[PDB]
Amino acid sequence: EVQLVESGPGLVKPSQTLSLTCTVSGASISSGGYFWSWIRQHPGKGLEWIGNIYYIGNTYYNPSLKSRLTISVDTTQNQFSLKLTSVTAADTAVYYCARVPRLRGGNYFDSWGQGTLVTVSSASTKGPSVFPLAPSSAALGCLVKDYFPEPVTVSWNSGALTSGVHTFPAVLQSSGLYSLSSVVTVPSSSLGTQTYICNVNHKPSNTKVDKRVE
Amino acid sequence: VWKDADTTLFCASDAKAHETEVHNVWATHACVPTDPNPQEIHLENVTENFNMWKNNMVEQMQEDVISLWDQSLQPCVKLTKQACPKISFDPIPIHYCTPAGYVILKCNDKNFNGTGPCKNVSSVQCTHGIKPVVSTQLLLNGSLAEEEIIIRSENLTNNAKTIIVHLNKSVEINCTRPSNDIRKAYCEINGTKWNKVLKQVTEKLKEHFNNKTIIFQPPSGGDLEITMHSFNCRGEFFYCNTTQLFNNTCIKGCNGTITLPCKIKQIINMWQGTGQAMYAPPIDGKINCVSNITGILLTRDGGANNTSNETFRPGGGNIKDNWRSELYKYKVVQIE
Amino acid sequence: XNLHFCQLRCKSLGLLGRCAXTYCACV
Amino acid sequence: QSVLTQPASVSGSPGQSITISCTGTSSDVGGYKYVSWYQQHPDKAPKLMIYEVSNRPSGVSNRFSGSKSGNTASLTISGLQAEDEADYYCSSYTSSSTWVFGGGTKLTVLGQPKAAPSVTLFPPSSEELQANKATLVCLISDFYPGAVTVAWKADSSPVKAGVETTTPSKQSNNKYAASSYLSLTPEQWKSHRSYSCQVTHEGSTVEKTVAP
Ligand SMILES: *[C@@H]1O[C@H](CO)[C@@H](O)[C@H](O)[C@H]1NC(C)=O
Ligand SMILES: *[C@@H]1O[C@H](CO)[C@@H](O)[C@H](O)[C@H]1NC(C)=O
Ligand SMILES: *[C@@H]1O[C@H](CO)[C@@H](O)[C@H](O)[C@H]1NC(C)=O
Ligand SMILES: *[C@@H]1O[C@H](CO)[C@@H](O)[C@H](O)[C@H]1NC(C)=O
Ligand SMILES: *[C@@H]1O[C@H](CO)[C@@H](O)[C@H](O)[C@H]1NC(C)=O
Ligand SMILES: *[C@@H]1O[C@H](CO)[C@@H](O)[C@H](O)[C@H]1NC(C)=O
Ligand SMILES: *[C@@H]1O[C@H](CO)[C@@H](O)[C@H](O)[C@H]1NC(C)=O
Ligand SMILES: *[C@@H]1O[C@H](CO)[C@@H](O)[C@H](O)[C@H]1NC(C)=O
Ligand SMILES: *[C@@H]1O[C@H](CO)[C@@H](O)[C@H](O)[C@H]1NC(C)=O
Repeated sequence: EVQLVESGPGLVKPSQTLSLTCTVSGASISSGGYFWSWIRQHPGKGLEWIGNIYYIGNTYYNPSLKSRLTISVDTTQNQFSLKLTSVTAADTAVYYCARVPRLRGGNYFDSWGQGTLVTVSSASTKGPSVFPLAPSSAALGCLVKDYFPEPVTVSWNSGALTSGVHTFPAVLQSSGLYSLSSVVTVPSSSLGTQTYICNVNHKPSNTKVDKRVE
Repeated sequence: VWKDADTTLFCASDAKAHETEVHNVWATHACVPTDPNPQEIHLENVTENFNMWKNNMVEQMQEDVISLWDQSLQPCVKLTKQACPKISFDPIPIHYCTPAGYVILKCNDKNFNGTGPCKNVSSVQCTHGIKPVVSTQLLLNGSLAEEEIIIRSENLTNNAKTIIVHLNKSVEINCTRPSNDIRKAYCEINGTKWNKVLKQVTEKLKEHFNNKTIIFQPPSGGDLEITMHSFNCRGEFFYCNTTQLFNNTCIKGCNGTITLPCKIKQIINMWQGTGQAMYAPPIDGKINCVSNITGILLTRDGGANNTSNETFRPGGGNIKDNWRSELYKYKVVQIE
Repeated sequence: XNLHFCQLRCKSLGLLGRCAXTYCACV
Repeated sequence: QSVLTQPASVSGSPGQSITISCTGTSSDVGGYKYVSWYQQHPDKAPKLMIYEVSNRPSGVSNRFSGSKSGNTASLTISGLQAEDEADYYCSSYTSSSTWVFGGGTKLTVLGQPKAAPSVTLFPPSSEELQANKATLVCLISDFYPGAVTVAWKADSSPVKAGVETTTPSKQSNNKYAASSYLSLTPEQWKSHRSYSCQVTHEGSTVEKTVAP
């Protein structure tokens, strides 16, 4: 029981408003006994608490943010969300979801979400164009070219080849947009009889496309 | 659909964000806002076995009320100077409250001594608002038997076991330390009110012991804490001589109002653990509190023998009994 | 609670000792 | 709303013991018994490990313990192992009425191998070319430690740019990883006889060459 999932846009323009939503699987009330928190991590750096909310209307915020911040409890309550006005590149961060809780004491962030990256600039979303890269003199893979923002996700053969599979860290070119590659190690015998396809996905521009390799 | 179980509950309070009262401040962390619309649910035809004397909710209220004190109440002099400031201190009501997967069952049996089967069983998700009043001998502003009076005991025949009586009519105590000896202070109780109740007991006590005369007595001996009705006002510890309360005589000819002596002490025995603690002394200002005696604690001598009568005297000191005096009717039960 | 002290303490009067919480009681 | 102070880094060795400190104020750690400890691991979500100064969630080793004296709390790990190499964060409640995490300490478990990199290089894809572009792709992986220095070559023949290059990126299995893409025009690829990718790390240099 009790997971959390951060749903929302991954890009926002400066001076704009940023908004995400979390979704439960537990019961925002109730159950208990428990507050619901928003928490963020600018990449390469640490954790910053953003805010708390109780199933009633109670909200507890970061003094740093109080001028551009609200939290809410939605659809039958169930699910809660973040609204964060007028932003900059310093508001870029991976936004996690967390539950507290406070039984009789312990005030301690658990049930952590997996977080969603939200990038901040005025640049435009841009789906990648994928090419099949094949090997000789081994392991093969799939190149993900010219995309923005991050992140792209490569799956391999609709899920059933976790196997030997490295999906490398991406590079933001000197230009505005990214490019990354993913590779898979296989035996030299196998090839001739296998058909591997990579599954590239980019939600900031619902780009789903698969591409065969030899 | 359920079985008895124990789990870490949670508390709730109407505590306010910025008052400096020690109870409000504790509960602002520790507890959660109170439910605007708490909902009781009378259950089909369910008959349940409660047992106020083996209830893990008691052990939990205990833990809290302790942390609440040794934390809010800072002595002077170290432990095991420390600077002892004067802090606001009135207890607010704390609701205890089941988390996910468990619920609370409540016995609505009006005349019920937290033991045995119940029948009229309800389902709250949060007990009522219980004020954590730490005291001895007398139980202060708190629940009150809806119908007749109730004698609680884990086993009446084992004179060893504290007896909790649940009054069906409240009675005020007016305790004052006037604004100038400062350590000297007193309590007032409307006499004619109080005695009818004591009479009203005895009878309800006599019922439980075969129509044989019921005699009161001062406490045999022990710490000043139990020998005398101890309690806290605005942070100040009171020690009241209750010899006048159990005044067998004033009951044929007699008179009106009662008055107890009572002294404030600054070197007291902790109720929280074995030891002693020093607090700063009072302030030339007036100090008053006014409590409803919602009930009292007795012991019995056993002794007899039997002559033809039972002797009863003040008790207490085991503060868990205070939490029981309210929690008797609830019990935690799991579902998952 | 220290019972044995409590027992000794009440024995002074010829009462027995019992722990009443973290306090000492006599009968 | 403090910032709560942890030492930027620490270090130990297998079987060893080590503690990270967390210092705050009389209002956070002071304060209340609500100090929490989190393990990160790049690139996953935080993991609670100690709550209320010294308690553990079911499913967390006995090696992790929490302490606190005055306005400083500390996390002790014992029987140190590789799977501990991570970021560890401190948090505490705060009088009125907020939480505040600490900086973060990087745990570095010492005494390991010295893995050499593992280069593999892909040429421009038959299909990319047919969209007049190219892109050579060099992939450095499973080395220790970061960093590497990578230099491309045509025939002789220092070339750039090109010539993008990731920074040491640590993986789950403690070993690091980089990547370098040589963007270029299709014609330029047909120009030379072979392009290559020279990876360099401590003593070793490694080459992977490709031809049309
Ligand atoms: C159960 O007890 C409650 C509270 O005392 C009362 O309102 C109700 O009438 C009772 N129900 C039954 C069926 O006796
Ligand atoms: C308490 O009440 C129950 C009835 O539910 C009865 O079984 C029990 O004997 C009573 N005990 C005392 C001490 O009055
Ligand atoms: C019990 O309640 C009344 C009303 O809130 C309060 O004034 C009184 O001081 C309380 N008594 C004690 C001993 O806490
Ligand atoms: C309390 O109970 C007694 C008998 O036990 C009864 O005489 C009295 O009237 C009851 N209620 C009151 C006084 O409110
Ligand atoms: C209650 O106490 C009496 C006297 O000490 C003893 O005989 C008995 O063990 C107890 N009764 C029950 C039912 O436990
Ligand atoms: C209690 O008695 C005192 C006088 O001794 C006086 O303040 C008042 O009449 C009583 N106070 C209350 C609150 O009843
Ligand atoms: C005390 O209460 C009794 C009972 O009603 C009443 O007759 C009397 O007026 C009261 N006395 C005082 C001094 O308040
Ligand atoms: C209380 O005072 C009375 C005077 O009536 C005295 O007999 C009794 O021993 C005193 N007890 C204590 C504990 O002060
Ligand atoms: C108790 O009652 C008697 C009546 O015999 C009277 O002296 C006085 O009012 C009371 N004394 C005490 C100490 O309670």
